[PDB]
Amino acid sequence: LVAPQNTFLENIVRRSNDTNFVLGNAQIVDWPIVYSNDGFCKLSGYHRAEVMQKSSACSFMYGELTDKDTVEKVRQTFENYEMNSFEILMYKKNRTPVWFFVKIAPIRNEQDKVVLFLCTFSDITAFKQPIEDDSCKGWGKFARLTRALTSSRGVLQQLAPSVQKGENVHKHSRLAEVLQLGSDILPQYKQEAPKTPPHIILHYCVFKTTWDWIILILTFYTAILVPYNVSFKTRQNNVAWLVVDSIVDVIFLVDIVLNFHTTFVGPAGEVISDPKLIRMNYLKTWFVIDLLSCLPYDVINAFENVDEGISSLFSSLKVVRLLRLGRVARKLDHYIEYGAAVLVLLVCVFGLAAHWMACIWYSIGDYEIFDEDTKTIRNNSWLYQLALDIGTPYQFNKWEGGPSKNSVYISSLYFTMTSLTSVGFGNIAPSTDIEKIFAVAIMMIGSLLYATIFGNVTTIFQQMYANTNRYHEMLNSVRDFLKLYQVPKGLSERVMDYIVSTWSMSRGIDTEKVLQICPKDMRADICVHLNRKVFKEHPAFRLASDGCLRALAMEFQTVHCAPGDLIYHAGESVDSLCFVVSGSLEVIQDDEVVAILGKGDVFGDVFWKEATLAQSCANVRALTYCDLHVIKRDALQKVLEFYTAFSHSFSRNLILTYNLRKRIVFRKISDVKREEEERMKRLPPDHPVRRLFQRFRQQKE
Amino acid sequence: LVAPQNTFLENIVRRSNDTNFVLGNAQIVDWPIVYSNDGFCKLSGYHRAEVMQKSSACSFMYGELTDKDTVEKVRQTFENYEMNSFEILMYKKNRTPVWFFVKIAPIRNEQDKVVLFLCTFSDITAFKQPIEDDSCKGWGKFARLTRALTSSRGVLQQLAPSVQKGENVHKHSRLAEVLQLGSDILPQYKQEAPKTPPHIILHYCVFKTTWDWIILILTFYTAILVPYNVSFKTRQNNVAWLVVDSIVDVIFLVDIVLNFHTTFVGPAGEVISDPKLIRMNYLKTWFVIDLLSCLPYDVINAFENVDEGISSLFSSLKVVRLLRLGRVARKLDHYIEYGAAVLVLLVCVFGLAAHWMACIWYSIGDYEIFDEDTKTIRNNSWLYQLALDIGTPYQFNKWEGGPSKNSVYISSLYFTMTSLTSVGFGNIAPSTDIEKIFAVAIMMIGSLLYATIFGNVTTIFQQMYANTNRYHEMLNSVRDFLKLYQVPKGLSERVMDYIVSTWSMSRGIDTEKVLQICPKDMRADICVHLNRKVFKEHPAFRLASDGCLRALAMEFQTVHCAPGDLIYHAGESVDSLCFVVSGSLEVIQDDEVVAILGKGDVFGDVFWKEATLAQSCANVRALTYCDLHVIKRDALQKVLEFYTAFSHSFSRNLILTYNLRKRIVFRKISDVKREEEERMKRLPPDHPVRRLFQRFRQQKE
Repeated sequence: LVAPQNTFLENIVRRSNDTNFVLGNAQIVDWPIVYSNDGFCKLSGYHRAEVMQKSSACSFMYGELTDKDTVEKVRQTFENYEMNSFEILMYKKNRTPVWFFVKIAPIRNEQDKVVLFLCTFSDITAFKQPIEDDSCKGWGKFARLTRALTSSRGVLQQLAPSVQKGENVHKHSRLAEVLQLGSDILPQYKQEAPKTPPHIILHYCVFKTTWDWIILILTFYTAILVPYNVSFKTRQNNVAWLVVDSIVDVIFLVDIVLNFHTTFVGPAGEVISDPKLIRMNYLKTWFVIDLLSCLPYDVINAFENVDEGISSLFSSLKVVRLLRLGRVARKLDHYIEYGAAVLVLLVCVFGLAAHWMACIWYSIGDYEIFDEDTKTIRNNSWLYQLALDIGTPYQFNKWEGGPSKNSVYISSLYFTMTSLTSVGFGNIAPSTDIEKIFAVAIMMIGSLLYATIFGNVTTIFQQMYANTNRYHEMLNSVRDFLKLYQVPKGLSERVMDYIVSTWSMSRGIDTEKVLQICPKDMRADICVHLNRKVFKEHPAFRLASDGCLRALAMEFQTVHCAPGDLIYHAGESVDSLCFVVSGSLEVIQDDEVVAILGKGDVFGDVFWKEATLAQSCANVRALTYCDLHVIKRDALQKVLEFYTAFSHSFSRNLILTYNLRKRIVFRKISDVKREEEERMKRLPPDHPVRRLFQRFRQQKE
Repeated sequence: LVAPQNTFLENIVRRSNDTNFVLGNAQIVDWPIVYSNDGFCKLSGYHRAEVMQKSSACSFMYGELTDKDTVEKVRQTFENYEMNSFEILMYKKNRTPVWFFVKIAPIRNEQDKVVLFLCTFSDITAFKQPIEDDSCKGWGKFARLTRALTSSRGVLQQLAPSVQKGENVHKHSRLAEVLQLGSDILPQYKQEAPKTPPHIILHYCVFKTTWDWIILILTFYTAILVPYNVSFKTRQNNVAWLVVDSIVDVIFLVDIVLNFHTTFVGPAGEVISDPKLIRMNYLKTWFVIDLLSCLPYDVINAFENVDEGISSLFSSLKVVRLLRLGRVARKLDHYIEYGAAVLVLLVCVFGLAAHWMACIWYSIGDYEIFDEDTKTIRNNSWLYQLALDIGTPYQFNKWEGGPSKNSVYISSLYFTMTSLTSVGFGNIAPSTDIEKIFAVAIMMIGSLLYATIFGNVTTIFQQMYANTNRYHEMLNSVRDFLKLYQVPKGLSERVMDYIVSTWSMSRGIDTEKVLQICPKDMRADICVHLNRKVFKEHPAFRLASDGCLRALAMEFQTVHCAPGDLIYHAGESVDSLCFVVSGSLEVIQDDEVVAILGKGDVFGDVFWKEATLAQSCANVRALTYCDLHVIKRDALQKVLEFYTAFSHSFSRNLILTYNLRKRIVFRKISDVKREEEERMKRLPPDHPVRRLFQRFRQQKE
């Protein structure tokens, strides 16, 4: 976990080595000071807050003895961007003059430009011509001046009292640290990556990734071949296996050496790349184990024809080559997390265990069958029962070969395989004490490993089907509720269809939760992108600043309306401007069509001007699958009143397509025709309606 | 579950035994009264509220007959801290004089000091010289005085009327209870631990813990050896087993005895340590069972050579030694909770059941094989089939020994093992009716136990992988959302990287939930520790009291910002002071660097002075992995206005590094150079811009 980060301050403070620095801007008139340091504030007496936003020429610290020639030099060097180091008397808060040495070194940028200046400071007050302005005593002023040069008097020039005429080297010693700032100028105020130290290969590189698989394949091959070779009485009539063994040893030794020069993930951190402790970590962790596993003890003895005693006993222990599984033990944490890879690992270890146990079974049978000097055939042993069953039984003149190795290995593997899988055909079965003990052990191991496999498979299935079961349960609950509360089909069908359709599109994701997971800036940018369709299109938003745009994108809400669904029923309070972005809607007023809205149109009421709620005067109905972007009145009013400059143009530029509060008046053709027909066929006691007419006239007046 | 608690009040009220006491302070002038009692208030007529904060010399209760000599005695004893008991006439609310006896006994402290006084009270009005001030009648006053001495007239001195001249012992009887207060003075007002009663060993001690494992090992050994010994016709040719059996019996009897003197966890409480019922609990729970299991019935009969009839029948029942599993039945609740220990327990019980069933199988075979007086060999039995298969078949001259016990036991164990593991090689198989019935039983038991093992393994795997599956599901949901809503890669990469990185560091812990779980004081202290980095460092907080410090630590929030993430975009409302504690940030104004912030710097606006919101005038961008401590404006204003004294120094001491509301003005070198170049190359109808200039001048005026 590493990101491209600007390492300006860290590198500069590490490389300063008990010095002081002030950063200045390079592209502004008079070069305002952009940063100061604790050492600078301590030496000058000026606080960082009161020294910020000051000219980098340090004119704020000038006085009587400052030289116009020095002013010219600093100005010309600043305007020329050249490395230089001056010494000029400077003035602190109390105006008391003290000698001073300076050095200026601007730093470039990755885009081939100069952005930041850097002026360093040094004190030579105790090692220059003594100058005083107003002090109680000359020696007192000298002591005061000397008390400020602790950095110079320290280990930087601690050998000065022990020697004489050291001024010829004190300046060089002081400037040596300052000249190192070019090393910290290498990032050049840019997103410099964490470059690795030389002769170290990152462990997430392509080469390392493709090497790990080869090392795993080779360790698998050696784990398979070692017990077979050690137990099945195989001969060395085939030389090429020795050559392949030698190449295997070479590859493993090369990997062992390469494990020194490779970064590793630190348990107490994230990434460690320090060669002074990487090698120590590897050596203390696994180097001894891998080296002892990676040496062919018998190879040298066989090549040199050593004595058949202690040397042969040492050589015969090549079973120790099996512990090469340290590589797999290391690697298994890379892919142990996957649900579906643990099953493959378990199947592979099942097969490997089957091979090992079959090899042990042959070893037991071969140790058992003969009776050594007793010359008894021991017809009890399975290795004789199989020789009788399969054909070519034993005979003597020396004893015959009986079964061949090719069939013997397959038979042993079949027996171990049936024992592990717990099928148990039993045509080959243990018969003596040692075989029976081994049988008890093998049944126990097989039962446990089978339990592990079954557990893993059940976990995979359950974690696969949990989500579908949850969805089905929710649907069943909704159906049961709707059946219980006697809701008719005309609404039940719509509810079930809406639930099914919304699940089909939204899948198992919650937009609110996804938004809340991310931080604030990510939330802002995601919302701005989601409402880009309205923002870029509608002309009323073309004069929006970043802050108001984000504050509006936070509140804008997207609503999907299916055809047939009403949005604003007649008489409902209207409190939300809504921009149509897709599909089309219509407005119905007194069971008639009075306007039709399409893409890029907004309908509602002018909230910031009306400042009151009104009843909706017409119904709005969906026609096609539309997308709406509604915004509540309160949030819009708050944002608009916060951004007065934005409002002064928003009010002028936003014109509503249809205003819901206002309603139109009109007459019907059928109504006027009926009125004319009635008039074609055309009160003294009408006191109540006379009073009604008088009241209506008074109200209209 | 016991904690170090001060048992002052509980012990003193238990030991008072129907008396009264008033606690007084020992390190304050005039010794204000720190606590009173119901008995004291009832007898004196003064309420606790109106008697608190009064001199411990009881001068508030003095009157005419109080003696200056008694005042001198009480003062000198109080200043000398000495045990003493006086009697002096005291005055109640109605001023009526009544005789009184007092005793003062200060109590020390664990730090070798005196902190609390203790003055006891007693009434001797009815047993002293009668004194009256103003009463209706002498006998009436006598009755009134006698009516107040019920505590003395009770069982404390109930034998006084039955005897004469009892005043010589009444004082001793009254003082005996008061003198016991030294026992309650033992805690000395300190965190006294709940010391155990003598001759009782706590059951969570090291000795008990290390003894439990030994008793479990020995019960396992006896459970393994008992059925083998009882069934396999083993002989006593090896004496040492009898000695080991004797030592086993001694150890178990010692454990049985030791179970009397050991505290046990009470089901209806937490810890019970009362010896008068601990022994009863053990006896009613398991003592009879353990004692009957822990006696070698046959040992005494064998040693004494008892008759081979009823005594031998009694002795032959040593199978009853098997019920020693009561210890494991008790103990299994200690380690039943662990998920990974139930598997080991199940494997052990599997092995033990296998051994038991193999022993039963041998018993059945040996009972079956021979036909008793019929002399029939019964070639059907497995114990003859095995003797034919393995070699050395039976022969007669008496009948031959056939197979040896060493092979017979292994064969029986192998048969039971295959039956239980459900492998079923079948080279040894039941052949008669009894064997077939036992086979049906053994298959059923094996199937059920195998089911239990598989269930346990599946539960372990699922509970191991649930968390990883949940994390993967959440990541997949976020990826699916981002794919659905067409967000570009430039934002998708950042979102996915943020989620992965935040999970990597935070693991599966929610800071808000962890905070909410704990109580209020723990929450406050945890928050104070979490913000210690700012609190101890920033000088503006060096004058903070406990209440304001906690009220600020409750609202301070920690924010981790990755490099490249913006915090305050230009034009956004600024409402939060934020202290930088690690890394470094920069402020960008008009695409330029104007200030740089490091460790121990704060940027925002002076809320308590401005009392209004302002638009941010510059962008702030992260450079390195930084930690921010932001605080909202409302909470800070509320706390500051609550703590006026704290505010009067906070405003003076807090100086902002960069003020976002304030914005600096400047010119660019390129801009001024271009302006000069344009000027080097250098209106009557300009009425609109003349009007613009006039309006600008009017606005500036």
